[PDB]
Amino acid sequence: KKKLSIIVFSGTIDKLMPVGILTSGAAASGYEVNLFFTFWGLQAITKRSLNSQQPPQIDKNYEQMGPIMMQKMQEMKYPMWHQLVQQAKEIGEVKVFACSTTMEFFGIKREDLAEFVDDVVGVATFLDRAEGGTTLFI
Amino acid sequence: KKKLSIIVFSGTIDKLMPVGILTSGAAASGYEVNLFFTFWGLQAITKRSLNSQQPPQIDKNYEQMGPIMMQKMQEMKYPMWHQLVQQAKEIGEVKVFACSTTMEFFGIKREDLAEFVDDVVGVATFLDRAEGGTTLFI
Amino acid sequence: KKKLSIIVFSGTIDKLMPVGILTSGAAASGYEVNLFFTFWGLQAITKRSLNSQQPPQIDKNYEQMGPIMMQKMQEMKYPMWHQLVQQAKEIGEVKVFACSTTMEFFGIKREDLAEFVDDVVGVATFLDRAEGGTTLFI
Ligand SMILES: [Cl-]
Repeated sequence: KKKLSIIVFSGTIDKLMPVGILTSGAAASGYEVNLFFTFWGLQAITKRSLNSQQPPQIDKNYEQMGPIMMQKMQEMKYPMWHQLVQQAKEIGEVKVFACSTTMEFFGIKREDLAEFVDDVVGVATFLDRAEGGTTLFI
Repeated sequence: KKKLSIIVFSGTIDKLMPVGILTSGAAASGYEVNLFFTFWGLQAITKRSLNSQQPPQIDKNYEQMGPIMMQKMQEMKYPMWHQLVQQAKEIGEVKVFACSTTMEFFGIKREDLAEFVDDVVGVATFLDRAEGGTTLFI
Repeated sequence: KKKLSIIVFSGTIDKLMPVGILTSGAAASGYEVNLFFTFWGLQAITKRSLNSQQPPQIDKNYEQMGPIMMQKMQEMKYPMWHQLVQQAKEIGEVKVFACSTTMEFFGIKREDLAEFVDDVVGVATFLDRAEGGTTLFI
């Protein structure tokens, strides 16, 4: 069985969209997908971040291009990255993991995380799950 | 035959150079190389971007170090990233793909893309092509 | 024979920490680990950069969150990324490589590199070592 594992390190919207798109497409294709949220990505899956009214953060390197993208996505009614992940779970085999080390660094507790997080694990556990499939660091 | 596949997400010069160097080095070593330009990387392979007279953009995180690099490369007459890719295509087995989803988000049409793009494809296509080789997200 | 290879392109502290954490965890789990420092990551392993008194650089995209992280790490007495890598070498099979191309671009000589660098090699040499294992670009 085909497998895709992604270490979701980044927390800007322009990087979270690819995560959602890859996850959704891979799940639809019948892949096993493993997501490992760490550092800024882990911050992005906290309930506080997900419910924030503040406008999503685009990478400062491409600020000038931000509105074009945001405007064209809302125009297409394109789902948000987290909705893509949750829908993928319903359609295929998708597991969402939170990095335990980052949680200590940012003082994040399990209860602070989105309901769709399946487990809190360390690095080695993710390496073992990623073994043999395609693996990306985003 | 060894294979390298790269998702070229970034569009800053400091990230596009590695793409060129990896492609060139791998192709010369006998690797099959697949490049998938998406988001900012897709912007970078539009004819408009390639022909722009505006100075390449370094990652804002390393601005202070930008000139040192730019100066030392023009001093060595080091080829531009896209020249390295095109030369790699002539030397080895290199395929350049453009992401169809990003093209919709940024209103880019096939005619707007550089001639060296072989095809416009979606995510699953690139997963399929990458399967079994080394795969990187840049 | 489980193996992890990482192309360490980035030079900000928030990206170097994951490199140390991945290396340390992988080595402790019995993985062979290969690190290839290139571009800004290569700069980060020069003796000058390692001995610098200047405060580590966080990604400008997450400046606001920098102090929280630094403060919580020094509070836990969390080792620095390079200490995690050197400790991993002592514990397991970890090899550190420097990118020969970027060394020309930045005018870095072998003597300028940290003693823990095992060899200076080109990109195809490192791809050959990475083949068959999990490979990441950070
Ligand atoms: Cl990667």
